[PDB]
Amino acid sequence: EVTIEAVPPQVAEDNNVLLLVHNLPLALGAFAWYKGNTTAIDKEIARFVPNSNMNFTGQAYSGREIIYSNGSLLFQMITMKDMGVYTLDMTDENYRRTQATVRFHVHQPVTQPFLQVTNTTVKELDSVTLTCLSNDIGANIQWLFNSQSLQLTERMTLSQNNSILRIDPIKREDAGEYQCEISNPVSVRRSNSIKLDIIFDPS
Ligand SMILES: *[C@@H]1O[C@H](CO)[C@@H](O[C@@H]2O[C@H](CO)[C@@H](O[C@@H]3O[C@H](CO)[C@@H](O)[C@H](O)[C@@H]3O)[C@H](O)[C@H]2NC(C)=O)[C@H](O)[C@H]1NC(C)=O
Ligand SMILES: *[C@@H]1O[C@H](CO)[C@@H](O)[C@H](O)[C@H]1NC(C)=O
Ligand SMILES: *[C@@H]1O[C@H](CO)[C@@H](O)[C@H](O)[C@H]1NC(C)=O
Ligand SMILES: *[C@H]1O[C@H](CO)[C@@H](O)[C@H](O)[C@H]1NC(C)=O
Repeated sequence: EVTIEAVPPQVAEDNNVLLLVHNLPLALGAFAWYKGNTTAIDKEIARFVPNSNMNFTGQAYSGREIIYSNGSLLFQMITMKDMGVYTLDMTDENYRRTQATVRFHVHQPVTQPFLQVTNTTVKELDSVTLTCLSNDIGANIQWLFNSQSLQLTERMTLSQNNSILRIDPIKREDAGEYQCEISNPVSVRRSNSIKLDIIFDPS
């Protein structure tokens, strides 16, 4: 049947996207590409017609959009505002089918963070608290230890959406360099490399 995929699904700001239309049934009278599920002329961006090949547009922006004979739509410079679901409708008088559910996501390229730790020098069974400073909201922070995934365990505690990380009680094992990392869908940027070394109080 009708399959509509968006390449790339998960788009990036000031980057392009295509509204793929797989197996688009028998050569209809024409197709229509709408925004937002509203099967209303209120939002018609494009209507291509088989039987007499021709491009007529609707009351839709068309500042950067294109419909195709395979019945598909590329979308240039998408923006947070362009985010959301889109719908295509097709018709051949005998029948008009809508079934064009297709949503994708836009993304703000990430920025570099920066840890802040108070006292690289700490005692066994004391506290530490890496905090991954970032100004970007819509986060996926990840904590790295010695350039690999911090296993995250019982004596650790982290909140404010993975921002603040607090290890306690600390133990020599923690003798290493910690780094915080921000994700978006894979448009990432790692933090500095606060090294933390340990001294223990008793002997
Ligand atoms: C519907 O018609 C459009 C015609 O443009 C088809 O979209 C186009 O599909 C190809 C897919 O490969 C895109 O080219 C790709 O380009 C990248 C970079 O050049 C390359 O790495 C890939 O190997 C590939 O060649 C093309 O950009 C894309 N969109 C546009 C706007 O041209 C679509 O495939 C057609 N539907 C079907 C079912 O074929
Ligand atoms: C309709 O076809 C023209 C060329 O005839 C093309 O340049 C234009 O982008 C198409 N309209 C849309 C909304 O894609
Ligand atoms: C780190 O903590 C120890 C506690 O023994 C203290 O002596 C030292 O002054 C602290 N360093 C800073 C920069 O606060
Ligand atoms: C959009 O409105 C329709 C009503 O026809 C509703 O059934 C549908 O759940 C809404 N959006 C999606 C993605 O289904």
